Amino acid sequence: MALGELKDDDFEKISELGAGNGGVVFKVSHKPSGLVMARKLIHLEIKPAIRNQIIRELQVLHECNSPYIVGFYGAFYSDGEISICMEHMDGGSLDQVLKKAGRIPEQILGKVSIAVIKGLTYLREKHKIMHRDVKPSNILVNSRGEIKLCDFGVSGQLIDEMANEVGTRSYMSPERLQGTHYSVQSDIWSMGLSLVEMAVGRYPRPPMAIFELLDYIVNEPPPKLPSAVFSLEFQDFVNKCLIKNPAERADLKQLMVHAFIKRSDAEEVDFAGWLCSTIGL
Ligand SMILES: Nc1ncnc2c1ncn2[C@@H]1O[C@H](COP(=O)(O)OP(=O)(O)CP(=O)(O)O)[C@@H](O)[C@H]1O
Ligand SMILES: O=C(c1ccc(F)c(F)c1Nc1ccc(I)cc1F)N1CC(O)C1
Ligand SMILES: [Mg+2]
Repeated sequence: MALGELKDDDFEKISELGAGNGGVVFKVSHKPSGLVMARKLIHLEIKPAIRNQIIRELQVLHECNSPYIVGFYGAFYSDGEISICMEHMDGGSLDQVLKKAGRIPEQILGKVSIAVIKGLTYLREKHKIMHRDVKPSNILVNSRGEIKLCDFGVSGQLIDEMANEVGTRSYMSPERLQGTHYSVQSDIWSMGLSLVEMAVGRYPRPPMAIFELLDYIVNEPPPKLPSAVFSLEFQDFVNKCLIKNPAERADLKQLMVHAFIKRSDAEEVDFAGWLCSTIGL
């Protein structure tokens, strides 16, 4: 193979890159090849049959090649925790970026829009993967102004074995909330929701108890942007991503050529630099 077989004797932790509900992420060295990677250890107790079925379902990641999807290196199981070795993005994810920034300005968000539309499009068309948890922490950035997606649901079983240990319940679309089977129209919703978040610099809904929220999302109408201070186009984009009825939501084709996308393509945004400025890179 490109990498052969991976065993965690070869890795030497370099720093901690962050962590969250389901584990921890280290920057690591792959001593025998030189490769710097990000290592993601997911603790799962499961019947071996079914962990090898996962460590193999993941090999599909090797045929994910796009400048908009984080790059894969392999996955091995070790003493309890399935490991996913992936490309290291020296700029953490937009969630860390939001913390430092406060808000992320519209123009930077149209570039992220492009990156997401396109990166979801790759996965949809080249591989029939729906993302499944599009949120700021799942969109990553590097000092080269690249913006890649990760933590999409490649492995049917990893998905299954994860639906018992609860999600970003908060980023789920209303239909998905009312029980519907995940559809792409849900990825879109969660994208929009993310953009609004990063635009406003906080979860865009009035603060309530978790259970109230879930019905709040099902019952009340969707977030919208403050309308004084964002282009009418942006407002439309987000809006179109956020129509509650999933049959009227805009889709990836219809989005790819929206006013706000086209305007953003044309635009010259030194995101790379903005970034190093913002988080001190
Ligand atoms: N390939 C990568 N390169 C650099 N940093 C990464 C990375 N993958 C993950 N990280 C960092 O570690 C953090 C932890 O990510 P992880 O997926 O473990 O939790 P999360 O931040 O997605 C939220 P949750 O745990 O609620 O889903 C990420 O926000 C990111 O900053
Ligand atoms: O880690 C996952 C996850 C879930 C299902 C699956 F199939 C995966 F491969 C996952 N991890 C994962 C996917 C692609 C890359 I490039 C790197 C990765 F680490 N999360 C879903 C939550 O949003 C967190
Ligand atoms: Mg994640």
